[PDB]
Amino acid sequence: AFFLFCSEYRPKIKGEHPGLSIGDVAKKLGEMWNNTAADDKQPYEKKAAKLKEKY
DNA sequence: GATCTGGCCTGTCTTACACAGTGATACAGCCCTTAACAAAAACCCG
Repeated sequence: AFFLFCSEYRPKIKGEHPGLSIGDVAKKLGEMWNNTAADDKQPYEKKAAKLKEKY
């Protein structure tokens, strides 16, 4: 569920910060998705499951 | 009857056209870092 949350927060991260490296940005997004509650990634996980079922 | 001529073959003879090869440029595929979920299998006891 954290993968779709990271994918959805990547544009927010690029808007809040200019971005220096994709690796550090991805690490920070993963750390944030792990520190936040699991309910925050529920619609993201639902959209990921929908995209997996459609493809 | 002998001579000149239009038409059907025939062996070349130039050609345009399809490729051929090359250094440099441009797309176009493989790892990277979290990660919570998504699957494939081998083996074992019920």
